Amino acid sequence: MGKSEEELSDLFRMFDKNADGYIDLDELKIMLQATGETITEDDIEELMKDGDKNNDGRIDYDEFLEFMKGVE
Ligand SMILES: [Ca+2]
Ligand SMILES: [Ca+2]
Repeated sequence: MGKSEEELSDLFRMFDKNADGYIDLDELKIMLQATGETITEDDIEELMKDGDKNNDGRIDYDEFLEFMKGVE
């Protein structure tokens, strides 16, 4: 779209893998495996702390809306 929130929502489905509705470290590591670069679970855990604003253990679309600005 390009009008406002519509573009990041396509990326949330891109970041989510099993259609669970949240972005999780298990989902982040699959993207790193597709990328073919060094994989570090502790690095993925640091990404979870930036992504999980409410410390609920999951990255939700609202947590992601702030998160997508951090990663483009
Ligand atoms: Ca997910
Ligand atoms: Ca969360």
